[PDB]
This record gives sequence, C-alpha cells and structure tokens, in this order.
Amino acid sequence: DFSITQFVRNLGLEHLMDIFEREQITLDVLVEMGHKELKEIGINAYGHRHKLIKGVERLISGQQGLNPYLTLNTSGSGTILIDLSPDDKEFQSVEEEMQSTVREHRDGGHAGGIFNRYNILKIQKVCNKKLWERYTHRRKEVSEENHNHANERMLFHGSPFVNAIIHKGFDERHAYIGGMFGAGIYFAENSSKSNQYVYGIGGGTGCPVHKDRSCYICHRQLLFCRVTLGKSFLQFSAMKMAHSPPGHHSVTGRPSVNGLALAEYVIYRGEQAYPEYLITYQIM
Amino acid sequence: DFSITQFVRNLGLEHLMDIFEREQITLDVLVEMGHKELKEIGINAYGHRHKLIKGVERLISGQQGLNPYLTLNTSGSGTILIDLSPDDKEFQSVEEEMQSTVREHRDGGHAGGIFNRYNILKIQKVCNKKLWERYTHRRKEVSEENHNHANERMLFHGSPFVNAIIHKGFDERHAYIGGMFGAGIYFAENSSKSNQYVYGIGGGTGCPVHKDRSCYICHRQLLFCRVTLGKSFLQFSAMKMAHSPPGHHSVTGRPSVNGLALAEYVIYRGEQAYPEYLITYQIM
Amino acid sequence: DFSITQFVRNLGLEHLMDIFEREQITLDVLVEMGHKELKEIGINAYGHRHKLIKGVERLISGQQGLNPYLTLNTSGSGTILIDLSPDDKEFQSVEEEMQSTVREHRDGGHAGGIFNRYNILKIQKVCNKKLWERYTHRRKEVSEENHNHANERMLFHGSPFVNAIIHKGFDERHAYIGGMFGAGIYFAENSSKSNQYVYGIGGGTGCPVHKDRSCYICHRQLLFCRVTLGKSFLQFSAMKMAHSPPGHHSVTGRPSVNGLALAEYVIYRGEQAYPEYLITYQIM
Amino acid sequence: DFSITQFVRNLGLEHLMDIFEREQITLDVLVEMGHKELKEIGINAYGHRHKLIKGVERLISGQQGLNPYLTLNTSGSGTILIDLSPDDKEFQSVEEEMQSTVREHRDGGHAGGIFNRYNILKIQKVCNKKLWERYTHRRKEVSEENHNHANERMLFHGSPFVNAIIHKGFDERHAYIGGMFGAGIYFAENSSKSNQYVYGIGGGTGCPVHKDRSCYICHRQLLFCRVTLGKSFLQFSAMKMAHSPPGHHSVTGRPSVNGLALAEYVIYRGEQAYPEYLITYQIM
Amino acid sequence: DFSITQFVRNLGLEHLMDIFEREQITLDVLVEMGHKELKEIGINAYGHRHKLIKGVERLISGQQGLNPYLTLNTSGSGTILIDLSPDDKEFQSVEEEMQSTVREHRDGGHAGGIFNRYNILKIQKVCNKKLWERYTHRRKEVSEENHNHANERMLFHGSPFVNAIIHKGFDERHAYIGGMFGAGIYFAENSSKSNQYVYGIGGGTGCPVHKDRSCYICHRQLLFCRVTLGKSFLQFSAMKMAHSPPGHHSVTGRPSVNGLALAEYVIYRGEQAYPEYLITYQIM
Amino acid sequence: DFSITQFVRNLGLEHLMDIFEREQITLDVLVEMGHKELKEIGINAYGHRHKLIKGVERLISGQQGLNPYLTLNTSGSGTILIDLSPDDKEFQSVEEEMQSTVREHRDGGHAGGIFNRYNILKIQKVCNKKLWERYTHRRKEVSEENHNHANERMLFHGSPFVNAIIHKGFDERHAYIGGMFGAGIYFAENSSKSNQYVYGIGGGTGCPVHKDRSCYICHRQLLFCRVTLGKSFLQFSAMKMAHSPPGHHSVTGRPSVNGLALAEYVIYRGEQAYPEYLITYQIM
Ligand SMILES: Oc1nc(-c2ccc(C(F)(F)F)cc2)nc2c1CSCC2
Ligand SMILES: Oc1nc(-c2ccc(C(F)(F)F)cc2)nc2c1CSCC2
Ligand SMILES: Oc1nc(-c2ccc(C(F)(F)F)cc2)nc2c1CSCC2
Ligand SMILES: Oc1nc(-c2ccc(C(F)(F)F)cc2)nc2c1CSCC2
Ligand SMILES: Oc1nc(-c2ccc(C(F)(F)F)cc2)nc2c1CSCC2
Ligand SMILES: Oc1nc(-c2ccc(C(F)(F)F)cc2)nc2c1CSCC2
Ligand SMILES: [Zn+2]
Ligand SMILES: [Zn+2]
Ligand SMILES: [Zn+2]
Ligand SMILES: [Zn+2]
Ligand SMILES: [Zn+2]
Ligand SMILES: [Zn+2]
Repeated sequence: DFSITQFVRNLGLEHLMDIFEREQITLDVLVEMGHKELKEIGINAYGHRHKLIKGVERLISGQQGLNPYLTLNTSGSGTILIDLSPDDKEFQSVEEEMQSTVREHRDGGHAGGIFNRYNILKIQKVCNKKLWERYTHRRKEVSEENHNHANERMLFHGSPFVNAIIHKGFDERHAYIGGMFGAGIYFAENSSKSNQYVYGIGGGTGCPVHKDRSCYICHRQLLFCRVTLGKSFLQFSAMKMAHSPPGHHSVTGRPSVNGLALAEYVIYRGEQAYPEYLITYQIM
Repeated sequence: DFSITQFVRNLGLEHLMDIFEREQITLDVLVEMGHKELKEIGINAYGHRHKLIKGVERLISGQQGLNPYLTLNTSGSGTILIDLSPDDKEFQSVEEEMQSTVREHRDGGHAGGIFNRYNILKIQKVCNKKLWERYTHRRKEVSEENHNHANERMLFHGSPFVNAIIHKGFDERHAYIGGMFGAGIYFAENSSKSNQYVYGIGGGTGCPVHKDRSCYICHRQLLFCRVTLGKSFLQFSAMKMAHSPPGHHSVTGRPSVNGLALAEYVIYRGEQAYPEYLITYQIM
Repeated sequence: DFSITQFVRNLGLEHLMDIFEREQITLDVLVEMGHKELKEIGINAYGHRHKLIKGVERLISGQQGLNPYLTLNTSGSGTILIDLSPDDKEFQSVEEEMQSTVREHRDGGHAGGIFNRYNILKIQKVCNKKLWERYTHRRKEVSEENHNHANERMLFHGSPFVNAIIHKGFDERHAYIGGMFGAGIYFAENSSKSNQYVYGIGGGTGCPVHKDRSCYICHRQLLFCRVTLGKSFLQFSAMKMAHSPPGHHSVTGRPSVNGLALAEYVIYRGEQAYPEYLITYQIM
Repeated sequence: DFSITQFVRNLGLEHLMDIFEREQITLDVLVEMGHKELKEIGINAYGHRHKLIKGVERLISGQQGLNPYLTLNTSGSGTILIDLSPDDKEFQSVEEEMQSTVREHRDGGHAGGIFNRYNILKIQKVCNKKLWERYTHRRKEVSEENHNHANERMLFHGSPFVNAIIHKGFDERHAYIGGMFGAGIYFAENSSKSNQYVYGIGGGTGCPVHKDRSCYICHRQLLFCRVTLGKSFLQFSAMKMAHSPPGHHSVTGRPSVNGLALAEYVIYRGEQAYPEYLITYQIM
Repeated sequence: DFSITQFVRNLGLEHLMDIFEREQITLDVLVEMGHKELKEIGINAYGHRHKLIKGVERLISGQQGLNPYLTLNTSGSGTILIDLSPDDKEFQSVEEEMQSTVREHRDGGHAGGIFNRYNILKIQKVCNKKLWERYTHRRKEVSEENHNHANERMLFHGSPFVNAIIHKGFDERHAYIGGMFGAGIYFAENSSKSNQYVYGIGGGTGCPVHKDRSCYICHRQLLFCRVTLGKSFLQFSAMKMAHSPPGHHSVTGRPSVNGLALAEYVIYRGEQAYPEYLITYQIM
Repeated sequence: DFSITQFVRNLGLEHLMDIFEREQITLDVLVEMGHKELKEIGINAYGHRHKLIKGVERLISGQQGLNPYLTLNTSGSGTILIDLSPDDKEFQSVEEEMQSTVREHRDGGHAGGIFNRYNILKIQKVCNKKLWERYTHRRKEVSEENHNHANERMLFHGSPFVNAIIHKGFDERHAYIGGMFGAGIYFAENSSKSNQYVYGIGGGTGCPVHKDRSCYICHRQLLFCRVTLGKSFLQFSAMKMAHSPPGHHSVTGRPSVNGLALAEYVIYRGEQAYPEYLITYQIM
C-alpha cells in the first residue's frame, strides 16, 4: 500500500491518505476512478479530484512505454472453474457428447482401459480472460481469411498436463512431436481416443496410485475444447510437418481402411484452441 | 461454493470469504450485486466493492462468448403449478368452457368413453419463464406479419405426454404425423375431442390401471392452451403437409358434412402454443 | 406526409412547421430526436422541445400496443448487395472453395451439364438486417441447446428462386418435399451438386433462353450460406421426415457405398440458414 | 457501383443520387461521412442526413457478424515501396551495415560468389499497414512475456521469394526445413551469409539468365528486417525442432570452433518479423 | 493560496473567491480549466468565465519567456515505485534473468561475495515522467540515425548510488573514470558482474553494517535498465576514451582469451539509459 | 518516382495520374495536401479527395512505427549560407568583433601568424533547420536547469574541419583531447586565439599551398558561434575531464598569473553550440 502513498505525496495531497486508508483504495483502484467515484468516497473539493485525475493521466498515458498499467492490472487474472449443475441441459449435452462417441479401439483397452461407459463426477466451465481474448483474436484472424468462416469445432483432448493447459493455455511449444502428422496439438472427435492419452503416450504406466491403465478407481480428466480449424488440409496417410501446409490453418486426418480408424484434428498454433470444459470421470 | 472462493482468491480478497460464508453468497448471487447490496452485507471499504464489481464485469462481459451468465443462471428456472381456488371466477370460467363444449362423437364413446359431463378435481396455472418468453417472441413475430394481429385463441389438447409438454413445452419434433393435415400439433375447441386422445391415438389401451378406455375411476388430464394462429389457412379435406402453407401460420379445419364433425386447429411450430391450464378431471 | 403536421398541430406548435419543412423532418425522423438534435435544427425554446419530446413519448410508448414505431420504421429495411473486389482475399477464398469442390457426378452431366471449372463473374455479399437478426436469434437458441456450440458451416444452395430467398430469407414453407430426407431445406458442400439445381429439380429444362441444361452462355447464381447445424443426426439411408428428430437440430447424410455419392445437409427451420454470398458464374 | 444506389433507394432518397454521382461517393466513402461531410457535399436537409447516417449505422454495427465493413474497406491496402535518397543518412547507414558485415566464407564463394563489397543500386522502405499491425501486435505480446522487452534486432534475409514476402509477409508455413535448427525462418547478421541464399539453397543454379552463382551483372535482392527475438535460446550445435523451446521465442546459434562460423537467428512464427528495407545490389 | 487571489483580484472578480476557496482551486488548477470545468464549479455567468480564461491565456502564452507554466507544474513530478507481484509473469521473468546470468568470477568472490543464487526480496518498477521523456527523446534521435533501429537492450547496473539514479537518472557527469573503456556508464548482461559493484569499486569495503563484502544478511539493490546502444563499436582491448568513437553511440567489450571474461557495455550519455527495474535481494 | 504511382494505384485512382504527372505531385508533396489543395489542382469529386486523404492518413499515422514521414521529408534539409551585406550593421558588428578582440600572443605568431588586423572577405549566416532545432532543444533543457537562464554567449572557434561542422554540427566525438580541460570543444572570446587553430593544433604546418603558418595570401575561415554555457565551472589551472563537472554545464578558464593568457570556454556536448557566422578572411 506504498505506491499509492508515494503517488499522493508527490501530488501534495497527503492529508487525504486517511480517506484512502479507510476505503482500501490502492493505486490500481485509483487509476480507474473519475470525478464521480472520487466524490463518492468524500473527495469533495474539485481541485483535489482534478489533481488526482491529472496525476493518473500522467502516469498511465504519459509513461505508456513503461506499461505501468499492465503492472497494475495483475489482480483478478487467472482461471476460475464454474461447476455445471447436473440437472441443467448444458451438463447433459456435454455428458451425451462424452458417452455417445465411445468406440472399441484396435487395442483391447491397453492404452485407455476396458470399458463401455463413463461415470461422470463433475463438469466445469473454464474461464480465463486473457486466454479467451488470445483465442478470439486468433479466431478473427482466421475467419478474416477463409471467407468469414472460422470453421470452429468442439473436440476432445486428453493429456497428463491438463492443469498446465487450463492455467496457461494450449502451446505448440509443448507439441506432440511423435504424432502422425508431427509436431502438433491433437484433438479427437471421439472421447475414448482422447482417453487413451490421459496418462501419457500409449497410456503411460496407468494411474499414479496403482500403475493400472484400466484403473476403475482413480479420477481421470479430459478437456472439451473450442478449436479453430479454418481452412483444413485433408490427409489420409502419415505426413510429418512442423506447421500447417501453405494456405491452410490446420490438418484433418480422415479414417481409412489401411490408415486411421477414427478422425483426428491437428493445429500447429496454441492460440487456435481454448479449453472450454474440464470433465472429471471414471471408466466403468 | 468453490467458484466464489476461486473468484475471491484471484481478486486477492480472501479475507472476506467468512462474510461470504455467513450470507451464503454464491457466484450466481455475487454477479447480481452492486455497491448498495455489497454495502448491506458488510463490505464497507469502497476499494473492495470496486474490485468485486470490476471482477464481475470482466467475467460476465469480458468472456461473453463463453456465456458464463447462462451457466450461473440455471437455478430458479423450471415449471411450477399454481392451484386455482374453486371459488374463483377464473376456475368457474375454465370449468364452464370444459363442460359446455362436450359433444357426442360418431363413435359410441369408444375413444374417450361414454359420458355427458366431467367431474373437475383441480385446475392448475402453469408458470415457466423460459417457455413463456419463447412463446411471446413467436407471437410478436407473427403479429408483425398479419397486420399487428396475433389471432390468439384458447384451445384444448390431450396427450399421454402432458408432463413433458408442461416441463419442456410443445415440440413440433413430436408432432402427430398421422393426423389428417399431417405432422403438426392438433388442438380442438371441444374438450371431449381432446379427451379422446388423453391415453393415445384412438384412446390407446385406456387407463393404465384397468386398461379401460371408458374408466370412471382413474384421473385424466387435459391442457387448455394459448395458441397463436396468425393468418390461418382454411381447409375442409385431408391434406398431408409438413409445414404451414406459404403465407400462413396455421391450419383451421372446419366442420363438413363429408369431412370434419368438429373444428380442428393445427400448428407447425412448437413455440406457437403455450400450455396455460392443466385440468384434472374424471368422466361421468 | 401529413403525420408530422397533425402531430405538431395537436400540440399547438403549428408555427414551427416551416422549420420542419426546410429540414425535411418527417414523423419517423422526429421520433428519434432528443434535445440536442432539436437544438441543432433551431428549436431554441426549451418549452417547445419539451412538448415535442413528451408527445413523441406518449405516441411511441403510451400506445405501444398499436406498435406505431414499427409503422414508422419501415424505411431502410431490405436487402443490399455489396460487390466483392476480385483482388481481395475474401473473393479469392470464396472462388477457391467454389472451384476446388467440383466433382464428377454419377449422371453424365445431365442435370448440371459437362464442366470441370467455373468462370466466376461476380461475388456479392447479401446484407439484410432483419433476416440477419432472425438468423442470429435462432443461432443463439440452438447453441444454448448444444453446449454453447452452434456447429456453423458454410454450404452451397441452388434454387430457381434465389431472388425470393435473398429478399425474404430461407423458408421451410417452400421446402423440397421430394428430397431424400423429407420436407426441408437442402445444402451441399460440393458446388457442382448445388449447381445441378439452379434451374430446378434434376436441372429442369435448362436455361430460360436456350432451354439447355449445359449452356455455357447464360449466367448462373449460387448461394454460399451460413447454416447452423447444431446437434446433427447422422444418416446413411433415405428416410422422410417433416421435422428434425427429437433432440436434434438438423440431418446430415454422409456418403455411403450403396447410398449417397456426396454429403448432404438438411435443416427444417428457415431461420437456421442465412445466404451470405451470391455468386454469378458460368460453367466452362 | 450499384451498392450506393440500392442503399439510397432503400432509404427513399433516390432524388439525392445525382449529387452522389457528381461527387463520386461510393458506399465505402459514405460509411465514413457524418453531418459535416454530408453538409459539405450539399445535403442541406437535416432529415436526409439523419436518414443516411442511421442507415449506415444499421449496416455497419447492426450486421457486424457479416463484417460488411471489412468488405467495403479493402481498397487502399497493399504494399508500397518508398525509395530512399542516396544522399540521406538512412540510406548511408543501411549501406554501411551491408558493406561492413561482409566476411570470407568457408567455401570459396561457391554459394554466393567471389567479392569483397557490393554495388548498391536501390534501397526501398516497405510499407504495408496490415503486415505492420500483425508484427506490432505480436511484438506487444512477446515483450509482455519478456519483462517489457521485445529484444528487437535488424537482420538480413536472403530468399528467392522476396516478392512474396514483401507482399504477404513472413510465413512459417514456408520455413527452411533443411536448416540446422529445424523448420524455422532464418536470419543472419552478415549480409554475405544471406547473399548465399538469394538464388536458392546453396545459391541454387545461380542467376536465371547466365545460371551463374557468381554473376557480376544481374541484380540481387536482400531484405533488412526487424526481428523480434524475445527470450532467445542459445545453441552452439545443430538440433532440429519444429517450434521454439519452452519459455522461449527464438533460437540463436552462436559461432563455435567445431560449429557455426557465423551467428544465426531462427524464429518459428512468421509474424515475428517485418521486412523493412528492400536492398537491390550487385556483387563486385 | 495567494497567487490565485491576486489573479482573481486583478480581474476584478474577488466576489468569486469563496467558490475558489471551497473547491480548493489554485492557479495551477485554474490554468487548465475551460468553460465546462468553470461551469461545473458554479461560475454560471459567461462573462466571468470569459474573463478568467482570457486572463489565463494572457499569463501562459503572453509571457511564455518567463515560463510561468513550468513554475506552476512542479507538483506531481518525481519518482514512484510500483511493486511487482511475485505471482506475476513479469516478476518471474526478471528473477529468472537475475538467477540465470550468474557466473563464477575470476576472483573467488572477493568483490561480490561467494554464492550461486540470490534470494529475491522484491522487484519494483520505477516511474518518472520527466526522466522517461528524456530517455525516449534520446532514443528517437539515435534511431533516426542507425536506420530506424534503437538497438535497445536490458542490462544490469550495480552502484552505491542507485537512489540518486532512480530519482535523477543516469548521469555521465558521474561516469566511472577508471573503467576499462574510460569515463562511461557501464552495464553488464551478467547479474553477478554488476553485483560486484553494489558496495563500490572492487566491492568497496562491504556492507556498511558488517563491512563484509560477502555478507549474507544485508539487502543489496541492482538496476535492470533499458539501454539504447545504437551503432555499437566492437572492442576487445582496453581503450580509454571520453566519448563514443566517431559515428557510434556506445562501446561493446566482447570476451577474449587474453581480455574480458564477460561482456560489457558502455554509454557516454546519461540520457541513453533508463532505470526500469529496482531489484532488492540477498546473496545466498 | 514510382511511389506516388503505387500509392494512387492501390486506391483505384490511376485515372488521376495524368493530373499528378502534370502538376509534379510526388508522394512527399501529396502527404501535405488536404481538400483545398487537391481542389486547387483539379480533383473535383469529393469522393476522390476523401480517398486520397484517408490513404495518406493510413500511411503516415497508421504506420508511424516505420517512420515513413521521415523517409519522405528528407528533401529540403541541408545547410544554406546567406551572405551579409558589407553595408549592413550586422556585418559591421561581426567585423568589429573580429577586429577588436585581436591580441598579441605569448608565442611570436608561430601558430597563427604575425598581424594586427584582418581583411574580411565574407560573412555568411549558416542556416540548417535540424542543427538549429537540436540547439534550441538543448538550450531549453539547460535553461530549465539554470533558473530559466541559458547563459548564451557568442564565441569564436577555429578548426581545420569547419566545413564538416557547418554541415553536421558540433560533435564531442571529435573533441580536442589534448586541450587544457580534457576532451571538450573549445571556444575563445578573442578572435586571434581561435585563429591559432585554423590549420590544426599549433597551426599545423600552415596553409595547404605554401605550407606557411603566416600566409597572407590564403583564405582562412573562423566560426562565430552561439554557445549555451548554463552553469559554468570556473577553473584557473589545467585539469583534464571527460564531461562537465557534476551539477554544471560547461567549463570556463579565466586568465591567471601562471595559467591562461586569455579566457577559454569548453563544452562537453556538441548540441550546446550552433555555428552562426562563417567568416572568410586573411591576415595582414
Ligand atoms: O487427446 C489426445 N492427446 C494426445 C496427446 C496429448 C499429450 C501428449 C504428450 F504426452 F503430452 F506429449 C501426447 C499425445 N494425442 C492425441 C489425442 C487425441 S487425437 C490422437 C492423438
Ligand atoms: O388433442 C388432440 N390430441 C391429439 C393427439 C395427441 C397425441 C398424439 C400422440 F399419440 F402423442 F402422437 C396424437 C394425437 N390429436 C388431436 C387432438 C384434438 S384435435 C384432433 C386430433
Ligand atoms: O442446392 C440444392 N438445392 C436443392 C433444391 C432446391 C430447390 C428445389 C425446388 F425447386 F425449390 F423445389 C429443389 C431442390 N436440392 C438439393 C441441393 C443440394 S443438396 C441435394 C439437394
Ligand atoms: O538469409 C537466409 N536465408 C535462408 C533461406 C531463405 C530461403 C530458403 C528457401 F529457399 F526458401 F527455402 C532457405 C533458406 N537461410 C539462411 C539465411 C541466413 S542465416 C543461414 C540460413
Ligand atoms: O554495473 C556496473 N557498475 C559499475 C560501476 C558503478 C558505479 C561506480 C562508481 F563507484 F560509482 F563510480 C563504478 C562502477 N561498473 C561496472 C558495472 C558492470 S560492467 C563492469 C563495470
Ligand atoms: O578555437 C579553438 N579551436 C581549438 C581546436 C579546434 C580543433 C582542433 C582539432 F583539430 F580538432 F584537433 C583542436 C583545437 N582549440 C581551441 C580554440 C580556442 S580556445 C583554445 C583552444
Ligand atoms: Zn488407480
Ligand atoms: Zn381406470
Ligand atoms: Zn442458355
Ligand atoms: Zn547473371
Ligand atoms: Zn551485512
Ligand atoms: Zn598560403
């Protein structure tokens, strides 16, 4: 609470500090107050309010190159999870999407386990202002190309780094290099295909507690995400690449008799995906 | 009670949580509180209220694409039923509409049973904010056409799925495909004609308990519903159609010597009707 | 013409009419003018402005049931067509989508003719605020029923009634009754499949002038349209339906070995599609 | 052409078209005109101006989702080249940077040729508002992630695709996959190192006329580019990668006894570079 | 409060003084108030406002050579320190830069103590409008030379005069005369190299409390500063100079086998550096 | 040459090029022309002038970071010399200053020559906008640091590099390292003292032709200069320094019994001097 003290003292208005103390006014609060709000807390003289507002202008706009405003706007950022009520139709739509896309993989449940259904424990909306703005800026950019069409999908993602994704967003710097199309972030339209990646590549060693890849006790987590595909490149065979092909925004792997059994979607830029829903579940 | 905790924590205002605990302030409640409400519960410092209100703004307006307001506003919705007092004039009006509209149909009371009057047990006003707003939106849309006239009537509907209707509204995706005019929602001005369909088409198998189409014991339910007709297409013979004819908003089938014995009304959009009254009765 | 005169005379402000005559102030303009606008045109006396504003309020709100505002606000509505520059990236993306989706159809070019590419003459954007707001209202509804996802695609439509569509919107009361999936509105992802229907079902009799289905002279017109699919019902075999399946917002017919050659999409609500681009072209 | 005509006709103001014909007002000029400009061109009635302004607002903001403003505002975008005065200090400093960074390469000038200095013919500034805004947006992001420090450098780039870069910008979808640090975009702080690549990898086959990698006749083109490196990852030995290492924005390869003779810089996002100067020259 | 009294009395408007007394209006506030502001505080008559504003113009522009405006604008100038939150990425980037640039110095920690890591207590952003404007003016001047490139770096600085620097900026009149490149201001890209100078040349006599050059208790301060290097002159050997070499803006000392072990940067004009971050730490 | 063509072509206004070709409108002229000027040369349509002015705005301010305005505005810069009439009082006062400050030096005319007076051939006023602006900016800064008094003087400077000075300004990077007070720029108030330096330190070897330090035939040049001294440090005895003493702006060496015969003035910043008069003369 010292930056506000220095600011007010430099303005010559130290005798107002008691007011600022009782109202818990910090510098980041003060830089957002006008004549009306300053009058609300008892700064009655016009000269005082005018001096305060001019000081704020000199700090924020006069030294924009130092970005003091970004230094003052740290509070309130971060991710919050909002629980979806099981009786609401949004929860039910998400659960139906999870349940109705389960398939029987070529492996007998080795990577993901042996099951037919899920037991869903909760679903949470992920809210992060900065990540959402990054996503919408990129989505506008993609739709500006591609005749005003973002080509947005909602797709599943399984990863042992879900917490990192939800707090920091998707990142192609952490791409899946071993993927069929190479060095990309991978999403599936089938929930079981993404459940194959909950505990690592090929299932890893299973759950941390029992080291079982078909554990029916430990809570697993999946992501249901908004993915911007734009103009998507259709591919049937493996093709290692570092970025999207020229003139495209993503890659789509289609199932084939001698190739993929289920569809696959790859983006090479983290900002083209946003993790809307976090799903906690057990396999049954 | 965790989303509120995460929000307050990200704002750096954890020391206030005890207050939010005693007043049962959830996130859905907090997003609706201004300076006055926060001051009521004991948030006395202006700075704390300012931070909370700005955080709510960043969450609700800032991430409007994710629609957090809808996820928080699931509570309180849903249908409720209000009992009409038998001594009220509204109850007597509905009862008179029920009784005066009984007719002797061509069948010897096979479908609806053999009766001349009803014994009314209770009449319930159905209240559902979402369904009502959907219906009024459609009604304004229709009256905007058809020279500022909704052409609104109150008609009878009978169906074994009354509960689904009163909780989720009328749905043209559950239309009576086999009806004379084809794949729509059917209403009758005569309550007996609707009572013929309480247990299903042609009376079905009757009451579930006794499998009797003329049972005088089991309770029956009808719906007295607001229906928007707009510009109604007048018809006499059968005409299998999937939607309203061009330039109309419903079909009215009039009695004919070689056709209908009683009037019929068909709508082809589920939001062009609303179930205002649920009537519980027995045939006598 | 005389509305403004009557309104002004009823207020005893007839002497002002000369001003209203010079500034071409009609009643529909006047209902949108506050103190600042009225001061701009020279109503200098606060009392006259006060009387005018109160009278407008009593007309627009006091008699809202009559909807005088809708009567006054008819001017301006309607469709405009904004040409795309061939040098711009939007034009090139729309053209690339049109060209790359040509396919050889099972019939030897009987319906749409014999061609491998198009000569694109014009691409226009269709702007109509009322239709746009109808479509966006429906899109919000569907998305709220489908976990915040509209499932929006850009698809082709061909029809001999393109002009009526671009001015009146898509209407399910003019649905393709004889289609494979029932009475709805049909879209293709392949421009040639839609091109098969520009002159009518099966190509009709060809162009109006030469009565040739494979004419290389007459200008054709296709619609490139936003289509909200929401939760789509996947189908492989024909089945006729009047409306969407319960709990679904559209039908999609996927290619099958013994079934469809190319994908089809069907909506059953006119307001679930918006024609965003009108394309004028010839087959080569 | 006809867009302004349709727009004005829809508002019932066709009698103004003659004015709009003589002042060459198109819809894209009109949407930027207020009361003052409309007065300047002779629209003297306030009511007419009010109608035009409201129609524009209804098109632009009312139908934002269609992005008509983007459709209208295409004209004027694109690249322009501003020739630098050889007597000005900017030209001299760029030429000095070009000449003084020449070095003797390990090969006997096989890729680039045999020379000790250049004959500078032209130096041009590249101006493209869209590419510039893309670059500055990315720069703000990166510096926000690197304690308010973009870490901007001026580096040379040689490529056979200089024209595509100056008109479309740098694109990681056209990365040098064969480089020692993976699929990135490569820059050098020595003009001769980039001179080695103007005719292709290894100099290609030399100039298109004489097919001579050491031609002293044909004009060559090099780019001098602003590169945002952010937190750069230091590397002394080759290692192929698709994107930047975690927590980093670029890779810098440093000279080593058994490794690089000269420094290299690799970025993995096309928007992290802007081509500021286009240098035309010959080797002597 | 007397200058405003004299001003208003000379204008003949002494009867207004009461208002000015209650609103705490001083001459420094008044010189910035136009008609709207004077009306806000209750100067209702246009003539009084007109006289006030003309008097202010006669003072500010009419006697510019006396610079009364500067005499009135002293308040609000000065430095403020804004504390970075340890949970923010800015703080973490600065700390990572501090920790990762630690090296083992030729002296066994004689000057800077013995340690591998720091304990970072706090990091503050330094904000001074006037010093910032001096820096940005010099930066634009340098970049106007050096082909529109400031060549800006972020470098550490240690000094027993950090307070004087943050309140008055970098000053070449306090240059390090005995440095290897002579009478300049010295910065290091390695934190520990600058830590060696925190208590003076060669560490001085250690911390004042214990006179211990390797104290682990006392708090040390470093600066992380923006430095404009422009066209830097590369050097390897000691070279005493008073100013930059001709055509250059700074000197870069590069490591050599027989020379420096770590890089060094020297400016000869105090306005080419700005002290952005103040870091308080202990050696561990 | 082609910049204006590109700019106009990108706007779709190529048909106007003939006007621009006949009126010799280049891009640097065009960016300074508003509606009135464009009307003067015959751009009659308001729409065309509008497009031109908006394109200029997008270039100049939309891409301010590229500084295109500096690239365009190079022409017209440079020094001009304005001859003073030998009959004007300005010429006469400058000549009187030259003649009346001649002194007999301790050396026998070795460095400068043997003479009592000069023969003045020309006096020229040096006009260079950029150098003058740099001077006045520094002068403002100094006077703000010296109670509003810049302490400006008019003093003589002799140099073999007069041409470079009048075209580039004074430069501390070319300081007289061997001077009595260190690495600064030295000015005399006695013309003969500065005459001692027109052919180098200690007179060098004399004139280029006769290699004579007392040549009465060759044309020598002195500068009469406005020097900002600010707060000057008084010194009686030699002491070398690289910059001004702390809290000062210059050094003044007063004559002493064992020190200087004549006064000296030293600045350590090139921008604190401006060369006003170029004097051509011979000794007699
Ligand atoms: O949901 C998915 N996740 C991954 C995946 C995630 C994380 C990781 C890593 F361990 F972090 F490197 C590896 C692979 N791969 C795929 C899918 C679904 S589409 C098929 C591929
Ligand atoms: O009230 C009515 N209900 C039905 C009716 C209700 C339910 C069903 C279904 F079994 F659920 F599909 C079928 C028909 N049909 C009619 C009327 C009165 S007007 C004449 C026709
Ligand atoms: O683009 C299409 N148009 C029509 C179509 C349009 C109008 C009419 C009618 F003349 F009004 F009856 C009939 C059919 N059908 C289809 C497609 C492409 S998806 C396959 C079906
Ligand atoms: O300036 C440079 N350009 C390229 C370069 C440019 C274009 C291409 C391609 F033909 F398009 F694939 C390949 C390489 N590589 C390097 C440098 C300077 S640092 C060393 C590497
Ligand atoms: O950060 C640095 N500071 C100083 C430094 C600071 C203050 C003083 C003085 F005592 F005030 F004169 C002397 C030297 N020198 C160096 C560096 C880092 S690069 C190596 C040299
Ligand atoms: O006018 C003066 N010029 C110089 C002078 C000018 C240029 C040079 C050099 F060629 F660059 F090295 C050296 C010395 N020194 C002094 C004075 C008059 S006051 C006494 C000293
Ligand atoms: Zn387990
Ligand atoms: Zn029964
Ligand atoms: Zn034809
Ligand atoms: Zn050649
Ligand atoms: Zn200590
Ligand atoms: Zn001579």
